[PDB]
Amino acid sequence: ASIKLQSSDGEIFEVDVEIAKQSVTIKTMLEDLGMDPVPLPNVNAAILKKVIQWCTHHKDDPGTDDIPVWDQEFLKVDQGTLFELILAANYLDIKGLLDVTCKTVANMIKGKTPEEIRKTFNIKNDFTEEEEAQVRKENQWCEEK
Amino acid sequence: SGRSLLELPPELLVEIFASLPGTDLPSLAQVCTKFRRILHTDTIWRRRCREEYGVCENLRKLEITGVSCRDVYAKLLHRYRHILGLWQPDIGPYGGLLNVVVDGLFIIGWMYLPPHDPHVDDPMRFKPLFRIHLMERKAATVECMYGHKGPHHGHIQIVKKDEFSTKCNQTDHHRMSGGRQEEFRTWLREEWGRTLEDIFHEHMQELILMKFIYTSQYDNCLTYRRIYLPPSRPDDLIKPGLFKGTYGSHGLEIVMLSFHGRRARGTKITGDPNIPAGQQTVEIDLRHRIQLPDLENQRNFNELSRIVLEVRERVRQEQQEGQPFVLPVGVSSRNEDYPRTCRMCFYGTGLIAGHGFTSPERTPGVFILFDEDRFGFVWLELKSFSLYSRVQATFRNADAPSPQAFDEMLKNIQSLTS
Ligand SMILES: [Zn+2]
Repeated sequence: ASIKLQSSDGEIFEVDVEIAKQSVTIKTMLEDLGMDPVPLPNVNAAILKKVIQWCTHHKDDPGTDDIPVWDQEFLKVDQGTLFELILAANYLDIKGLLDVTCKTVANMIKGKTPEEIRKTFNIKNDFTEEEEAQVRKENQWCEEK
Repeated sequence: SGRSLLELPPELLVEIFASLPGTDLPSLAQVCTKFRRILHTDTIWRRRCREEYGVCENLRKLEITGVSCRDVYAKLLHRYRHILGLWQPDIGPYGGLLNVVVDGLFIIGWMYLPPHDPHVDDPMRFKPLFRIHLMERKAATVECMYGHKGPHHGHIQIVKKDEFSTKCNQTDHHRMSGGRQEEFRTWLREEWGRTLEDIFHEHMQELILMKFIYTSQYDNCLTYRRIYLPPSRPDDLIKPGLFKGTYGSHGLEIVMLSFHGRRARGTKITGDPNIPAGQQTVEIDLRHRIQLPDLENQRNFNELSRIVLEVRERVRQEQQEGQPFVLPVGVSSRNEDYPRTCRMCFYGTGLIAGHGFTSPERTPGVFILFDEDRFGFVWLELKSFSLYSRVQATFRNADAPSPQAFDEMLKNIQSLTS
């Protein structure tokens, strides 16, 4: 019923087998490679925690395309944490969490102009004067009506 | 700690971008160097074409023709998104049906004509009127496909929301070496498959001739107004859509059945000069069922009339405050192959008018349900029967956005022919 997980930075977590195995990566490390404890060198402890909350909420699961409220609430965190979750969810292979963290980023892009997108995510405009002219032209077609 | 979007591996970013509306991709492309570069990944646009426009492009076709799905979305799909759907041409009283549709690297304006009179169960004939073709490096071309001497130059103009027009730039192709006599026989052959004669009836002979001349005046420079298929409902319903119906000498017309409370509407999609395209041809009073007597009373014309005017009567008082079937003697039917069992009958009224849609009025009659996709209307005051049968084709992009929107579309196409 319980196995040990190890954070990138040393903290150990006793987690239920069946919760832990929602992460296909861990399940491989536990069954195929026989690890116990499972070192996760890419996931820090604060992130592991949240990922254990999520998987635990989601332990029983028979979805749709519209983010459940409970998960919306789980994701009321700052950008940097949201991207650490995406990366953690990619590394651990937890499809549900990846999906829900990515839809969430996507809704933050839905309908924004290039300007608003750069401010939302602090991305520097790294185009040269020519390139930028060039991208504009390549994408005029979108303001067609 | 403080990660940004810009640090995610390309593969994750593609996942996320491939999930967004195509119309958000071009903003993402202008945000930065990395996004422009990533957004050259065709998989993303191949998904955008599938999910938004229904089209699964072939990869091998893409390679041969040098076209990409980024191109398709931008230069075909989005460029022309507003002419997609189901349409009715504005051709005086006669209407028509165009379904404008995506196939591969084409958009195709398909015209659907009715089968030959009186074979209401035969399928719709269908031919392209125009196409729009994307090729590598180029803007999509517009070509007219009418009539016999191959694809040739055309134009399209998107007027609004719900109207567009085609022009043909080179009609020399609609002509035929014999001349306009021959245009007329091929035309007669495809719409009637009868002899320049056979019928004799000068009247249908005349109607056919005038229609030929009136429509062929639109060479093929037409305006199309948007129309929708009717909303499905479970209870208040027994199966809407488009039917093909016998309209005597005018031949077969296309009629859209739709449900509106405990009342069904028959709406003309094609029409004639008595009652034009876009008008209510029929109305079924779905709470005034009429009982089918044995078969030798069914045969009795006057019994049937007494019974139908007695319901007309009671209806007029309120708006103040399978089993064997046979037509009655004296009631004609162009078909004769109308079913001999039916489920139910109901009171209804047809719209009639003299030529030019002059002085229209509702006459009583009785609606007859045979099968799921087969019904009829006995026209009392004309002693005449109409057999309707379901158009079996299937139509892309044809759904009303909403119910009130369908009831608005009906109102617009009725008014253009008022
Ligand atoms: Zn032409």
